[PDB]
Amino acid sequence: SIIHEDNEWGIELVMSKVSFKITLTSDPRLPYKVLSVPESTPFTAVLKFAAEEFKVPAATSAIITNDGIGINPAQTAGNVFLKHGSELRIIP
Repeated sequence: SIIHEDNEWGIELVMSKVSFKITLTSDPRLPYKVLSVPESTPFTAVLKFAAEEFKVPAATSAIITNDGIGINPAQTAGNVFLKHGSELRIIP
């Protein structure tokens, strides 16, 4: 959120990241993916990226906590990390 007046060259600030370990619990191997995500990333995009990694449809998948708590995807990844930590499940 620092305003750069004249950035003609297109320099970008790389944002702080949060990491999630996401397990596909419908597969008996319990495969997991660890995603490193810029903090402001909408959680909808994390769901999409995870679903693509597991080759399941994003439209019919949801991410929940390891305690079974639903996660409103209309939130930033940073806020999801602060509230729920890193250990998440992807499910139908």
